[PDB]
Amino acid sequence: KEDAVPILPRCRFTGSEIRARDDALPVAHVALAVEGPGWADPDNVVLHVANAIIGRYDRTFGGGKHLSSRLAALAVEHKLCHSFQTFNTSYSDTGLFGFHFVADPLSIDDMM
Amino acid sequence: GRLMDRIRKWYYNAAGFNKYGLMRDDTLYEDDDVKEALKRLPEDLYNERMFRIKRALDLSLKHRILPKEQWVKYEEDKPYLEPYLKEVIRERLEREAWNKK
Amino acid sequence: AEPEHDQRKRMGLKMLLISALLTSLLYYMKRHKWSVLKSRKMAYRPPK
Amino acid sequence: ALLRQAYSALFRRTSTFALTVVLGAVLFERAFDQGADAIFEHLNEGKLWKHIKHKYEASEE
Ligand SMILES: CCCCCCCCO[C@@H]1O[C@H](CO)[C@@H](O)[C@H](O)[C@H]1O
Repeated sequence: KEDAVPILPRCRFTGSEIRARDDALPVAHVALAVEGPGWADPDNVVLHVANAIIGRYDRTFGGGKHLSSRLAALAVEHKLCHSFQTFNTSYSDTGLFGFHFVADPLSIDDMM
Repeated sequence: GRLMDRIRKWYYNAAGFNKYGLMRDDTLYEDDDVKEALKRLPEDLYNERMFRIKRALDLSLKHRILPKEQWVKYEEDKPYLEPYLKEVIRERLEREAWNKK
Repeated sequence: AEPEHDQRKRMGLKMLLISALLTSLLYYMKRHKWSVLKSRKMAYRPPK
Repeated sequence: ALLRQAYSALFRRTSTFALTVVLGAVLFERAFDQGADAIFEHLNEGKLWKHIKHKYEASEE
């Protein structure tokens, strides 16, 4: 028993949402994600490549409107958000593949 | 004797907004006076009202009501706005009266 | 008075079946979409 | 599992979904009409011209 590495019970993923609203907060945060494959899977290499295409942004990227990332460009051209990031968080048997952005209350919809 | 009180408490239950967990003042039609009063409510009272109302709209869409235990009881209904509203109206009538003179 | 009599009823039959089928189908779809709001749960969490 | 097969083959790609509706309609019509007419006539045995037609259809004068 002592030298056997325990296998954890699998965690079920659920398409769903949680909305914590506080209009008193200056900017909104939003994160969206689908279930990832988990450490072992090779596809993670492709997912990471994919995340690189979309990439990330933040109001201090000097590249501005000429950034290669389309989402970054639009973000700049339309002042869509303060920042955004893609991610591929892995775990043993699962993971989260998504993105998170910070935007002003009135640009959330266009950003999304 | 306690007739007026028997009637009120009766109407209160007949109305039934207490089944949605709403306070009498939660059910007021928001005309101008009521809108001004609401702007004067302290933050906590305003957020409590907002949750109560949102909660009622959700029950309403679901076609459910709160469990009998959670119903607002006649004597525990807090007339949180009536005070502000009466003041708002007092001010209005003062100005109206004054602008005629 | 009404030569269409037979065709009218044959049509009525078709209208009913399709009506029964289509109505059920649409009922499910309305329900499906609304399920999101129907089962939705909320809570009031003030810094209290 | 048909549901999964259906999903993968028909309902996943919006293009195949439309194709399934069209081809689905074409087959539904052919079937649905035949059945309706069939039901209607059975419920009206010997009342329609289709039924009595033979009596004068090349068997008189
Ligand atoms: C709710 C939608 C109802 C639409 C029902 C469409 C059915 C009409 O079907 C009709 O049946 C008649 C009798 O066979 C035929 O003569 C007509 O050509 C045909 O169009």
